[PDB]
Amino acid sequence: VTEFLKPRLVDIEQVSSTHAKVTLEPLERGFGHTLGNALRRILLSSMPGCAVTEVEIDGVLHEYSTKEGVQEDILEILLNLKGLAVRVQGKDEVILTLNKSGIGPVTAADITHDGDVEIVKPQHVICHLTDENASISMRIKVQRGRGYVPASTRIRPIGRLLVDACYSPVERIAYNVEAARVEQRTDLDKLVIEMETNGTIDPEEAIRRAATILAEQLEAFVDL
Amino acid sequence: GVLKIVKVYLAVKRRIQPGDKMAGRHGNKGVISKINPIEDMPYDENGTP
Amino acid sequence: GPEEITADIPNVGEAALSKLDESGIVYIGAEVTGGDILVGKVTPK
Repeated sequence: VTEFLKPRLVDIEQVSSTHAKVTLEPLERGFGHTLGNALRRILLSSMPGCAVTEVEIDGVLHEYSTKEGVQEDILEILLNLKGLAVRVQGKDEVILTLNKSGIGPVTAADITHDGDVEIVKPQHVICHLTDENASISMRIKVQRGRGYVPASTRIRPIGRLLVDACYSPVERIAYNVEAARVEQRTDLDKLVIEMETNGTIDPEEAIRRAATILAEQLEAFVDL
Repeated sequence: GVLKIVKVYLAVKRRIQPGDKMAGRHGNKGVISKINPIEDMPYDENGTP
Repeated sequence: GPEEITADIPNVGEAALSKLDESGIVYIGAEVTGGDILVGKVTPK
């Protein structure tokens, strides 16, 4: 009485490459819904992402034009590039480069990656070159951000193309509560959090991040 | 009277705002009113909001 | 007399003029905003 069992992270079931599960246990009565809702909101709210921001293709001036040899519009390329997935280790901003020639699709793997920038979906398609002597070169800009940022609201040459930023790994978060199997007690809860991210984040790291975020935010109320 | 004429073409992307008018096919029109963040949206037990 | 589309116009900072070319016509692909200048035209006076 007047004491509450502190939950502990018991297990992380990496059920798939992206789909993952986590278990917290034990949990005093009624706290399951509280913590689950809080963590769901936090995770869906704020997480550091590394979405792409700018593009610079060799032989184009504006996104509304076309390029010979490639069978898709520049807008299509930009749209597809927007859904890219990647992680960066040390720096908060990097410039990737893509060069390609010959006929065929252009996966993400065709990037001249460095040892710090790691693609998560190498097979992600970009565009289909339809002529052997038709090449494309481009410079991609990757920044580290949070949440959403439309290109309209930020802050040079006529070759830079700007996309919209969606720095968020997570896509769907669900959870359940259920009775535990403690040595001897009833109405003791156990929380299971199911998550499905785009694959560029460690679930445990995400949970610790959200928890520290919430605690740091909450610490204002005490000692008014 | 006119010595020469120059024409220029601007391209814009209207995205969306509260106030726009979208509608279903059964004469059930309406005016969009607000853009809630996803976290406030109702969600099923399966996790899809 | 008539008027022309010369790139030079009075009482205007170079900032607005930065986007026009030597002729007095904006470059293709420029990203203009509200209240800009597209073609410089003069008051014959």
